[PDB]
Amino acid sequence: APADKPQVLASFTQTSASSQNAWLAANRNQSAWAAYEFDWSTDLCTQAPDNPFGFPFNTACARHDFGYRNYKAAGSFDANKSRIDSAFYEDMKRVCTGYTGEKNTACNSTAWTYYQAVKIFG
Ligand SMILES: [Ca+2]
Repeated sequence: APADKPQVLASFTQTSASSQNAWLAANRNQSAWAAYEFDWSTDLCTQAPDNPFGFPFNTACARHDFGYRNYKAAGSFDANKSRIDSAFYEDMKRVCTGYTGEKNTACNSTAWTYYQAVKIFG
């Protein structure tokens, strides 16, 4: 792989919206990154806690699978896990931003439950 693979990988897995956005752009043009042989697979939020209200967390789960699967393959999962989990939480809270009033609170509560689950059983 290219010598700057670690820096690219780090750039796609920060907690900021610009990092999420850089990953989204790459995810939609996977072909441009073939030289890097990233694992782009995801099972979305499979095996996550219940989401009775249906908050749309699939894209957050996808970027979280990207950090886990690619850092595991790089042999540096333990050192980067807590960042990937936090970026997951930040991604979910950006979803919750689109709801206001009571619904915002319900969204944040579901996001915290998702965050806690990967922090403890991830
Ligand atoms: Ca997943």
